[PDB]
Amino acid sequence: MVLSEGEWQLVLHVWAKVEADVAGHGQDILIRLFKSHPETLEKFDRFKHLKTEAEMKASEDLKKHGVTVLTALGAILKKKGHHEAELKPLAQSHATKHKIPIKYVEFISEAIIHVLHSRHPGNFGADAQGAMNKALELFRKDIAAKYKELGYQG
Ligand code: HEM
Repeated sequence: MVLSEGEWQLVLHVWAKVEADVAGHGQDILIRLFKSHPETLEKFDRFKHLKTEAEMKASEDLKKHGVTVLTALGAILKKKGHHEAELKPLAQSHATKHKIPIKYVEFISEAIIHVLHSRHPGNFGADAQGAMNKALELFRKDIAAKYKELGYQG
């Protein structure tokens, strides 16, 4: 797939607002994932033990991991589709070391969309949401293709 420049501008305009508070957004997204799809917490040996939303909110390690996730994602989005080099080591660790199925990448995509809609309603109307969904679909398709090349396709 290919996004148009106008689609990329919608994506990078709301992302610019996200970057005003990377740690806050990172925490909101991971907590939303774990609340909506509890099975995903089981892939994180580091976080597995946390029982409640309050415990998640108070975890400094979970907040640090949120910053890592969004910084990596932001670097990929800023490439506007030219992300083959950035994607390779991410696909390799998530297929081979962490063993993350593509369905769970769909689940975090949903979580990102929910948080942006909640925090940025004026910059995340229907057309901006459609553009962000397309950007995340492009990411998912490319990571799936790399999974298959690597021997997982899970
Ligand atoms: C937007 C999609 C994602 C991005 C950008 C992302 C990015 C990252 C990065 C940069 C790391 C650290 C370096 C590495 O190990 O590759 C990491 C670690 C990890 N990711 Fe992801 N990730 C994504 C989705 C997921 C999903 C959906 C899951 C599981 C449901 C997941 C599970 C893990 C685990 C288990 C680790 C290791 C955590 C630890 O340090 O104990 N990732 N991820």
